[PDB]
Amino acid sequence: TTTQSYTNSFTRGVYYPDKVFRSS
Amino acid sequence: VKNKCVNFNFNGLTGTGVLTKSNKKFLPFQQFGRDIVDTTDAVRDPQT
Ligand SMILES: *[C@@H]1O[C@H](CO)[C@@H](O)[C@H](O)[C@H]1NC(C)=O
Repeated sequence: TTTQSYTNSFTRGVYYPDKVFRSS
Repeated sequence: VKNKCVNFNFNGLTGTGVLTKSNKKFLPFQQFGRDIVDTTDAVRDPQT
């Protein structure tokens, strides 16, 4: 079986939107 | 040809300017370069 508990994600789940190098 | 103004057509990105080696840290998926002004700054060589 499985459970369906709820938690918080905080600052998480950010990916590079595209493939362009960027700095500063 | 580096260190010489030259029209480039890198993978369909037409332009002109001076190319050279860089010490950038391009991640493996990275392909292009830009600045806060959104202009193509660095292009990874397809064949090197
Ligand atoms: C391009 O192809 C040539 C001949 O197959 C090979 O010698 C060279 O390493 C290749 N370059 C890349 C970046 O795959």
